[PDB]
Amino acid sequence: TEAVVCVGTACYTAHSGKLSAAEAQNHCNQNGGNLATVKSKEEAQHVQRVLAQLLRREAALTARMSKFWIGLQREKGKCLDPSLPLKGFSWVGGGEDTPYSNWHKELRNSCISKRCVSLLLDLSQPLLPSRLPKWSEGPCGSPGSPGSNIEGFVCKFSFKGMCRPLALPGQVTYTTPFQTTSSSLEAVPFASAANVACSHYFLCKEKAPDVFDWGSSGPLC
Amino acid sequence: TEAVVCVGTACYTAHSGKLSAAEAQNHCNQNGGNLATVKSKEEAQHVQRVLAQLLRREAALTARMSKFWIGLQREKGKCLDPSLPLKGFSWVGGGEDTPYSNWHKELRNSCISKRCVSLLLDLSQPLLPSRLPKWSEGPCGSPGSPGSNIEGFVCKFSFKGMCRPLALPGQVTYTTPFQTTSSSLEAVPFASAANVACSHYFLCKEKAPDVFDWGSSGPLC
Repeated sequence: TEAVVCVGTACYTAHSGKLSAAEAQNHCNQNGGNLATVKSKEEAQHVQRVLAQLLRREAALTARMSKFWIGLQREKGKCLDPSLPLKGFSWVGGGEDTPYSNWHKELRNSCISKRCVSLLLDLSQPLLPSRLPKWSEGPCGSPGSPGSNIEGFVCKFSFKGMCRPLALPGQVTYTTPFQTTSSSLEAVPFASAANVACSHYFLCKEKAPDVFDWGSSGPLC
Repeated sequence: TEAVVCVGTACYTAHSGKLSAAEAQNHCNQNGGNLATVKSKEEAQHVQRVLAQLLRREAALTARMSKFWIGLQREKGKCLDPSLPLKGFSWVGGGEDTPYSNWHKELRNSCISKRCVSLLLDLSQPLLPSRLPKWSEGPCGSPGSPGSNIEGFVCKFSFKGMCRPLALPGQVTYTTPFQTTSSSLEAVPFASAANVACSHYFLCKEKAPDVFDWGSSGPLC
């Protein structure tokens, strides 16, 4: 994908794909991550931003109602819990009590099946910071039956260290460790090669403990 | 440019360029428009969005402090007016009373020179919906002395009619009348050619009075 945003300790990527929720999770995991969480309105905005990039980058995404997996699920055996915002669902990597939600409609009051969540974009309407993607809950899909209106997925990757973007007159292009490559990253994950051209190549490395930088005396160019 | 957003009746484009404010205005005007206004927080968000696209599209934009003209100026002879948000400045195409502003620092209390305004991005920080571009006021530049830290400009184009995006399985790519071409436009200006590929070509035309559509029976593909 070319759709990537990195801010602070987190990177997010949006992919097109007709994968089941398990398969999409396996795609993010192979890369060092997980299906994205949406634990706050601010996180929902990051995810909206990467999806918006995907739509600009992939002209083939034209399906009116388009859903993208995120990492929120309710296990078979657990009933809806309408005492909290997540309704009894929990995030990949643990958590059932974050304060934000954006549920599309009434949720199925079932205790008997696994429920997964996707972000619904109606590609007939503008994609604005004011109206964040709605959450749609449903069956989790299976190999070669991904689910109705599934068009893709959003991954999240977290790191303990990141480099600030490489300063310079000329052009720079970072290539992250989750095998995305791109330009204009707001934070660059540790172990990320950069590719400059005033073409110098550098890695993001830990110098002193918890100090991460490019190791380049003389802002180049 | 590839940086374009169209929403409702308005399109915005962001350009890189070391133009004076007069030259930048002449560039937008040649194309049917003007330097962009920022009349509301919602408009500031559209402009931030097109600038963010420019930064993703143009790897050469690396100057730490980067300013982009908008269409707000105070004429020689007119003093600062600190009784309103725009401080005595007025928009291209008229207006001195809009409610929004985001001034960077204290403005020069001068009555004797023309003052122009640009949006300041500090390309060392993340570009987030929470912290919109600051407004920086200064001299308006001249041919081959554009002004310090001027890196580009933002244009706005307004239309009385727009088409909703062309519905479909396959890919679509609109080309606007201000000679930008692109995909994923949220509104498409009247007289805009679209270029499809399931490669069918259509124009955005007025059918009944104030009715605008692509004129294509049978959602193609």
